[PDB]
Amino acid sequence: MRFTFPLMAIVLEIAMIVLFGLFVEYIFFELYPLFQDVHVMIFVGFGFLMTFLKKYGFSSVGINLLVAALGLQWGTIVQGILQSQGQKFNIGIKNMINADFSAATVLISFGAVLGKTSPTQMLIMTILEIVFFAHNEYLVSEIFKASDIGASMTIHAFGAYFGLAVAGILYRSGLRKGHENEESAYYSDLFAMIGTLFLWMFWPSFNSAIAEPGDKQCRAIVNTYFSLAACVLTAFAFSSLVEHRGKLNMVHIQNATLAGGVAVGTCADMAIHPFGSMIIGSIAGMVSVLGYKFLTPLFTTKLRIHDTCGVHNLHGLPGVVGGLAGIVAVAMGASNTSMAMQAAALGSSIGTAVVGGLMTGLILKLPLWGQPSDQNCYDDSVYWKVPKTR
Amino acid sequence: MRFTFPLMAIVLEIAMIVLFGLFVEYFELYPLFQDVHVMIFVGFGFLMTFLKKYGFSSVGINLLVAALGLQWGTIVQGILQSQGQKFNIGIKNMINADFSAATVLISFGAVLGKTSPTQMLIMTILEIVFFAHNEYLVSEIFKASDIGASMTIHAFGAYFGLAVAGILYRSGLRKGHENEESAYYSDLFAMIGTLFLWMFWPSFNSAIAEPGDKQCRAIVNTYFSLAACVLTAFAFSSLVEHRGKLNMVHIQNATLAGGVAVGTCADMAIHPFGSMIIGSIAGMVSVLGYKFLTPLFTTKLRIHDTCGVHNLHGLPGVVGGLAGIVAVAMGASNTSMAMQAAALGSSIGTAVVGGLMTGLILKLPLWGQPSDQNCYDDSVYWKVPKTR
Amino acid sequence: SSKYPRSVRRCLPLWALTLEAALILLFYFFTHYDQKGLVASYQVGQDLTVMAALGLGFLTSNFRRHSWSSVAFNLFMLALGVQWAILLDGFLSQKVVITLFSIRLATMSAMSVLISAGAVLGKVNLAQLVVMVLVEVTALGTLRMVISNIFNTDYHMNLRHFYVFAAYFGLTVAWCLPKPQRATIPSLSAMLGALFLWMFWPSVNSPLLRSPIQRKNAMFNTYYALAVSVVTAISGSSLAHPQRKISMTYVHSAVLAGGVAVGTSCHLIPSPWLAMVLGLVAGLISIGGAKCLPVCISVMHSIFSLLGLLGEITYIVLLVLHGFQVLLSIGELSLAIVIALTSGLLTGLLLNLKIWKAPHVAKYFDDQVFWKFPHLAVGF
Ligand SMILES: CC(C)CCC[C@@H](C)[C@H]1CC[C@H]2[C@@H]3CC=C4C[C@@H](O)CC[C@]4(C)[C@H]3CC[C@]12C
Ligand SMILES: CC(C)CCC[C@@H](C)[C@H]1CC[C@H]2[C@@H]3CC=C4C[C@@H](O)CC[C@]4(C)[C@H]3CC[C@]12C
Repeated sequence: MRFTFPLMAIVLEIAMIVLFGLFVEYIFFELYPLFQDVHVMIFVGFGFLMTFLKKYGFSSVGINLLVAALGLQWGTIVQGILQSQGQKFNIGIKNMINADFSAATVLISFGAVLGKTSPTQMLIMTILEIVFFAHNEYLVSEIFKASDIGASMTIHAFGAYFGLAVAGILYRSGLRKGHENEESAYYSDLFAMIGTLFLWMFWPSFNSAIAEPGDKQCRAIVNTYFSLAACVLTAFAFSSLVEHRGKLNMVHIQNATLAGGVAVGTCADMAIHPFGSMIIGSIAGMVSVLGYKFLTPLFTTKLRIHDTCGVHNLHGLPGVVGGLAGIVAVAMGASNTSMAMQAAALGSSIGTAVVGGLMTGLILKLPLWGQPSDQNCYDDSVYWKVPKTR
Repeated sequence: MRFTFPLMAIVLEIAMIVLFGLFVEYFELYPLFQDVHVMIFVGFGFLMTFLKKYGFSSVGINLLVAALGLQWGTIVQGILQSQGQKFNIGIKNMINADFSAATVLISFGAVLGKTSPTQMLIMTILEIVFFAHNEYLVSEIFKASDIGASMTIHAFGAYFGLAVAGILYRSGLRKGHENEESAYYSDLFAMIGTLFLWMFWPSFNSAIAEPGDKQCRAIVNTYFSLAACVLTAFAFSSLVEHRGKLNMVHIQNATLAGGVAVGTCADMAIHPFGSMIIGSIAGMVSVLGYKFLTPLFTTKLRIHDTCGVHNLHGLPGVVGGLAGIVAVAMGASNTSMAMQAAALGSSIGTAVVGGLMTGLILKLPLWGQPSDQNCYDDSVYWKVPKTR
Repeated sequence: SSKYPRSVRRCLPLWALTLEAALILLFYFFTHYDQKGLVASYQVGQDLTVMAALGLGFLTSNFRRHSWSSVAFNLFMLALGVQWAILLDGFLSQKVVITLFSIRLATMSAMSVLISAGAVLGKVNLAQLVVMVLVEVTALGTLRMVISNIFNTDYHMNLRHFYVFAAYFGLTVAWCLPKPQRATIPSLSAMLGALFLWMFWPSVNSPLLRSPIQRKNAMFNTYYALAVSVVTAISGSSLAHPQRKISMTYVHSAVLAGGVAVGTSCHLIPSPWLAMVLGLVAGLISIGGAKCLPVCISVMHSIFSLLGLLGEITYIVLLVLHGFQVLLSIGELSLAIVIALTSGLLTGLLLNLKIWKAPHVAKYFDDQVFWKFPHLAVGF
């Protein structure tokens, strides 16, 4: 009622400690730089990407930190228990990387409901979404045996669709026309560019960390690098195209510049060529800007799904472009493994995300977690001590 | 026309895709690459965010210019190395593409606030050609050592940008502009780029250094040059201001001059004390340039340098080339002194000629250049928020 | 007394340039240069550099009108401290060979001073900070030399006590200064610094570990303890607040609680659950300190001193499992605390000197004392 959030967090930490004590024991320095880049993407990249809101920077970065810090522990436990089939396991650098990937999926879902949820709801969403995400990625990697090294399907599409499903269940009628606080400021947009640029720079490590050392890891780095480079050009061009008087919009420049990194993930270690990554990146940037311009108003006003950060345009549509690219790549001989297995990976990702998101959102709707009122959405002052001076 | 910029960006990206499909084929140096990458996108981009009403354009056009530049630099540098044949992409190709982006960002600092993104696209395309040809001339014809690229990146980029800015001279801006001012939080943001550049410069100067003694020397020499440069930049910033006040321009930029001035000599055995001497001189020269030489360039030579890149990249780059000549004279390296001097002269001359031609192309009233009243304002090209 | 600052146009440049000339001379007379894993060894020192400049530099930038001085003065102090620590650690451990490892050690020495300085920033000028840097580097080197002479330890391995030394030195210097706030954008910048400190703190828990296995275990332990401490800090910040809200300033410091708690024993901890227990204890102790220490000047520095003491205490408790060892370790800890307090008192006494032209107490925490701004009347 007043002590709900500290109580739930301490209970969760005690549970994490018990699970580590029962199940967790102790290439590493080859992959540690890549893990560090992934870590910076998790905590600075997504953390400051969402600080564009003028009255929500504290909650954006701080709840990002809280969600991701709980998520790395819980994802370690869940992914390791899945890999070990219920027995004790030793953790190495790959366990940490995969746990940060799980936290990334939860943060993508967080970007959909940003400014409309409490930290308690975010703890609950972290715990449930890591379970759904980890079971889906186990199904994709071990049952389907598909190729998703950058996880366009198991991270980006899954997280974006799980978030939209929570956002639709948690939909508020008062917010459909808009909100006075759902607005950026100048220095808020500069902080959001901090997050954008760190994500953009370290994405090759994100897509290549789990790739096989040698040709596949190098291909993943090169493909991500050039896909992002092409994505920037198309995102700027179409942001000028769609907006009034041809003026750039910082929402597009902050988000659609990462669509090429999202859309190359499934094909990253595949031999698609530098030109192929650049074509995907160029399309992903165009699709992301067009989504922000046209799909987000349609989704908000007509479908009653409100996406605060437009994660559907950064992670959802570019994630489906990535899965679609991988099926086409298998068709063209870029990679082995079945075309149908890649298609099944895409379908399982999207479907399990929408099922799990709806059930998690049903748990979140309960009026027991201190969610803000319609008037107090996108406002740090509900949960934070806010300085008088900006 | 409002469709000039999106058409140019799309056509340039399609040309990049075709060139990559025609000329390009497919882990110890990857962390150094990532340090250089951070210097390109966070360092320079936020370093230029000091202008109070131009932060969006500084950081965003930095991203756009560098993203175009790495692709075009990949093509141009790979073609020059391969003599027209297909080439493979390794970590060194990516590092060199980031370097080519750095040169254009340095030139962008000179014309910041007075140009449109379309102009920046054109400048990136032409400048990378001029830069890569000078770089090939220095590395292959002269065979002079410039491992930190004091001459080929910093002096080249600075004098190219000064040539462009001199071509694009606006008479109404000579006595100052209302928008050409910093803000308190804007300088706080600019310190982010300052700190990232300062922290990662030893990787910038050592990434392509020969592994072993040369790479270790480049790391250590760059580090101690920067350490000396910070102290001298602070001291001279206090010295040249009333009552010893620190100037944020000096602290944001002149603290980096040690990295620029040690670049030619970074892998030479100049010792930590020698690198410290070079960094101290660089800090002094940079602060003095910002205090006295920039007003002379703006008001008398009609060369308006927005970011004072002549004081961070130009003069310390020349100091670095001269230090390379002296170090060869002292026998620290085994190159030719005449070749180091030739490299410095060719860098400056090619930079000025190419900047002249590029600015003449940019001077055409086709690219949506702002008016004098609208210089240093994001609102010409961006949707600006109502609040700060 | 005039509240308007005295001109430093001759004091500060002369002081800094004389220091740099002396450093260049000493390096010339006493320093000397000198494979498969050069980049791997460089990465650890680069992480420490990032934590020193970005982390501690921005962490204290939270002040409404003192963010410029926090960031830039931290950079100046790092540049002075590393150069002086190279020479001092060469002298007290013997010419000085300059390797990547000695640069990494000197960065740790400078980070000691940067942590201590957060207790006094906003109340001192740059010359006072120069004096603080010089005296604190010399004092930490003396402490390490004395520990190596008495307890037969290694001078470079005595750099483990740097948490507790920095905490107590900073508090003792703050206590000697004359007696004397947030904004949103500086708070977000301080969050950036806090995040970089939090992310790279596993590196500072294992730059002194030679063996690969101890490094890997130390990094794991620091990682898991830090994650637990972050969750505990953000959750329990609401408990220790009259307004029942989360305090961003409290989070900025309490994120690092688990890393401080395990830092001295992260190689000894064999299983991640024990590191997570230590991180939970560190977070709860941070909450209790934030709720009690103000009642009985810097609250964050005081709770850091408590956390450093707890880290030493848990190192003592763990060291027995893996009676004379207890007494030697307690004597070493008491020696570190006594030397830190004594050199802090001496530093604060030297800082009160009128020759430094310190800011007036009515002018604390304002960049206007040190920096040029437009449209101001200057001088008389
Ligand atoms: C790069 C620097 C150091 C040396 C080279 C400077 C050259 C490239 C530039 C800088 C000064 C420039 C001149 C400065 C001012 C004017 C007056 C204007 O009505 C026409 C252009 C003209 C005449 C410029 C032509 C180009 C110019 C000569
Ligand atoms: C503008 C330019 C000319 C100024 C910079 C040049 C001078 C001041 C610098 C750069 C080149 C330097 C020298 C280069 C190499 C060595 C060899 C080394 O074993 C002793 C130091 C010594 C001799 C350096 C001392 C300082 C030095 C002479």
